[PDB]
Amino acid sequence: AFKPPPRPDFGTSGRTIKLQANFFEMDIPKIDIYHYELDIKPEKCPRRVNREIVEHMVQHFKTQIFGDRKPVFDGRKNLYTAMPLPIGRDKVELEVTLPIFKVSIKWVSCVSLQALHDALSGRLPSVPFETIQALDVVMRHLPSMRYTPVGRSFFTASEGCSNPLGGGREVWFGFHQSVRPSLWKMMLNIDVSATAFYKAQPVIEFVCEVLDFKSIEEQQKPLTDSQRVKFTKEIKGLKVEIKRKYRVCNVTRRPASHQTFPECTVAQYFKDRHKLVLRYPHLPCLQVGQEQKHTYLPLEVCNIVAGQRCIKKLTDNQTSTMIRATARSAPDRQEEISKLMRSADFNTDPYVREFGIMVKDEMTDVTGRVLQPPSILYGGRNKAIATPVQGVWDMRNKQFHTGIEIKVWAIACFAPQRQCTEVHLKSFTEQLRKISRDAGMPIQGQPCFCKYAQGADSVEPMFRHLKNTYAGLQLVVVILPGKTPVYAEVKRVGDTVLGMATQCVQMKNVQRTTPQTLSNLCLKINVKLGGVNNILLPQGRPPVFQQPVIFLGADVTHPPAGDGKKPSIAAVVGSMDAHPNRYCATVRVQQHRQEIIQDLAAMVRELLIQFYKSTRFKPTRIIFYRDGVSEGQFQQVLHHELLAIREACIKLEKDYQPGITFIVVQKRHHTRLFCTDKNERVGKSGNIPAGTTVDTKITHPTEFDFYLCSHAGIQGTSRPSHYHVLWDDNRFSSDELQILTYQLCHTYVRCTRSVSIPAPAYYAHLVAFRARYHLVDKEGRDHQALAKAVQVHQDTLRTMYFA
RNA sequence: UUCACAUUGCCCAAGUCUUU
RNA sequence: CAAUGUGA
Ligand SMILES: [Mg+2]
Ligand SMILES: [Mg+2]
Ligand SMILES: [Mg+2]
Repeated sequence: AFKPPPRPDFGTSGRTIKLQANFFEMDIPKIDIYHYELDIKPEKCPRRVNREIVEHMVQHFKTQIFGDRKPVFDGRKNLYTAMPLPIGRDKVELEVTLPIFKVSIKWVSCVSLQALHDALSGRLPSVPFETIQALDVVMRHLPSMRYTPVGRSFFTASEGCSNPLGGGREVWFGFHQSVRPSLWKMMLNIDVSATAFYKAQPVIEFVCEVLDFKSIEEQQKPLTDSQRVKFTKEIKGLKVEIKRKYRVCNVTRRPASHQTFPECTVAQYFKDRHKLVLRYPHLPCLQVGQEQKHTYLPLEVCNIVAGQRCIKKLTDNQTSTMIRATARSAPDRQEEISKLMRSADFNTDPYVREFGIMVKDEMTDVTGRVLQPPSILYGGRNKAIATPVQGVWDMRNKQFHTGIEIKVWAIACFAPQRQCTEVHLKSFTEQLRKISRDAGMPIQGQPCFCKYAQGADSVEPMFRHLKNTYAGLQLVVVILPGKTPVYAEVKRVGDTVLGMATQCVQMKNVQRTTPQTLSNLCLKINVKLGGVNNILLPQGRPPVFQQPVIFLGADVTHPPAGDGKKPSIAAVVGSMDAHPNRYCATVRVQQHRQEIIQDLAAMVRELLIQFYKSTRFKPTRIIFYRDGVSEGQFQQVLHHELLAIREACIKLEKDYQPGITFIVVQKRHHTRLFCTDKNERVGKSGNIPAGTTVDTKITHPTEFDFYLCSHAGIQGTSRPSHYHVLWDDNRFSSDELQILTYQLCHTYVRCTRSVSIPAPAYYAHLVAFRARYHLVDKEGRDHQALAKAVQVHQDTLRTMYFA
C-alpha cells in the first residue's frame, strides 16, 4: 500500500515519431556537497529578505568563513556549498547588518551526488529526494534574487516593450524551471509563461488608469464616493514606496488638505516637516502600515512598488488582451523556449559554475509512438463503424448504439418572447427532430407543453406542474437568454429537488441552428435519457475486458484563488457496463483545499453496488484514474485512497479482493512535446498527432509512467497528459495500459473526438463542476448544509445528469 | 447554457516583516 | 465550470 511498482517493460505498439521535449540535459559532478542549517532571528522575514541577509553575510564574512566559496541558499534554513566551510561541525553565531540580524550556521550533512547517479542508473532502488532538492536550490539561487519568483517560475518586466492591460496592470513574461530525474540524465525542465503584474508607476498614474482618466486634471474636485470606493478596492493590500516601503490598508475619506492626524492636517504636515507643497490636495491619502494607527501618505509622494503579482481576477477586457499577448502555436512556443535557453545561459551562472553543473542548450530528442485509435461502433440497422483520423470522427450516416425514443417532452423558454419567438421555437424543434431521427433517437412528436416564463421564481412551480401533470415525461428542454441565475435554479430543481432530466440551450442556438450544434446537443440528450451513444469495437479492446472490470475516475476541485472558506469538492464516477460507456456519479463536499478524497470508501462502495445492480457481475479488477495529484502528494494520496478502495471491497464482502490499478492523471504539468520534423506538425497549431505516446528518455528512471497526448491539438500547444501508475495488482504491460488509456479517451459521450484525458476522469470534473453550480451563493451544521446541497434526487442518482 | 482544444483560476509549490 | 480566444 506504499511503494509504486517498477516499470514492467517498454511499450512497442504504434509507428515511431521523432519528438523534442522542453527538457534540457544536465551534467552533474560526482562529488559530495555540504548542507548547513541556518537560523535567522528574527524569523518572520519574507523569503526574499532572508536571501538578502545571507548575501550580505557571505560577502561580509568572506574573510573568516567564505574564501572563494559561493554558497547557495533556499531562503529559509538550507545552505549548500561545493567545498567544505572551515566551520567544522560547530555552530557559529554571526551578526549581520542589513541596509540587524543574528545568524547561526550549523552543519547538518553531506549530500552525495554520486548516489544520485547510481539511483538514475537504477542501481539504487530509489531517488534521493534531498539530493534533488539540493540541485534545485543551486539552480534557483540567482534567479530568485534577480527575478520575481512565483511558484516554480520566475518573472521579469520585458526589456524594450510594454504589455499594458489597463487598470494599472501589465503582462510580465517569465519561465518555469524545475530539476527532474529521468531514465537518461538529470533534466532541467524549462517552459515559458506569462502573468499579470502591477506596473511600477506613480500612484497618481495608477489612480488615472483605474478611474479611466486621461490625466488627473480631469478630476477637478474630490472623488465621488463611487470613484473613491472603486480606487480603494484596487489599491488596498498593495505595497507602495515613497527608501520606505508600505502596504496600503485603506484610503482616507477626506482629502489631504483636510485629513488630520494627532492634531494636524496631512497637507500641512508635509509643508512644515518636508517643505513640500502638494499639488492635488483635493485627493485622498493612502493609509498604510497598522490599520489601527494613523500613517497617511498623499498619493503624490507614492509609487506602486515594482514586482507585485496581480492576484485578483482580470476583467474580461484584460483577459482578452492577455490571451492576445500570449497565445502561440506549438512551433512558436518551441522557438520561444529554445530562444530563452540560449539567452538564459545557465552555464555562466556563477553558482551553477561553483557546483560544476553544465546544462545543454538544446531540447532533448525523444522518440514517441503514435498509437492506433480504436474503431467506434454505432447502432441502428447498419451498425456503422467509425474510424478516428487525427483524433476526430463524426456521426454522419450513423445511429446511436442504443438510442432513446422520446415520446413525452416539454419546452420551457425563459428567454423573452420578443427575441425568442414562437417561430424560432417551432423552427428549432423541427430541426432538432430531423437531426434526432437521423441519429436514431427519434423525437416522435411535438412537445406536450411549451410555455414562456421569466425569472428564477418560476422554475420550481413550473417543474412541479410538469412532473405532476405529464406521465412518462422524459425531458424538459430549457431555453435561456444567455448568462442567468435561472440556469443554476434549473439544475437545483431538476437534479436535486425533483429528479427530472433537463437540457438547457442558449437562445442564440435556438434562433440560429446548425447541424453540428444540434447533433452535439443530441449526444447529450441521448445520454441523459439513458442511451448508449456508441461503444468501443468489442473485439478491438485490450484483454482486461475478458473479465468484469470497473473503471473509476476521481477528481477534487478546489475553490478559486483568494478564497478562504469554500469547500473543496470530491467527485468519483464508475463505469456501469462492459462497453464501457455508461457511468454513475458520487460527489462530496470536503475540507477547504484538501486534495485527499476524505469519503472515498463510501463513494466506491456506492459505485460497486450500482455496478453489480447494473451488470450482475462483481468486478475482478478496479482501474482508478485519479486526476490532478502532484508528485509531492503521491504517497499521502495513495496511502489514504488505496486503502479506502480496499476498505470499500472488504466491507462489501469477506475475501472480496479485486486487483486495483491506481493511476494518477496529470494534465497540468510543464512538459511539452514538439514534432522534430515539420511534416509531422498537424494543422494550423502545428501540434503532435493524437495518440503520441512517450515512455522513454524523459520519464521516471524506475517507476511506471508515460505521456499520452490523446487529443487533436486545435490551438496553442497541446498539453500531453501524464499517467503515473502508483499501484498495480493487475500487472499490466506498458502496451496494454497505454492502449487501454487511449481507448478510454474515445468513450467520452459529449463529442465524436478523442479527448485529452480518459472519459472517467473527464466525467469526474463535470460532476464536481455541477456540484459547484448546486452550491452557488450557498458556500458540522455547516457541513451538513453544504452536503445536502450537492446530494442529487433519488431518481437522479443512477443517471448521467452531469453530461 | 452544443462541443472540444488552448490561457488563467485548483493539491504540492509559491506567497506573508518594521514617523504620520 | 467561469472569463477569453481558436475551431467543428
Ligand atoms: Mg482536481
Ligand atoms: Mg504549502
Ligand atoms: Mg469557454
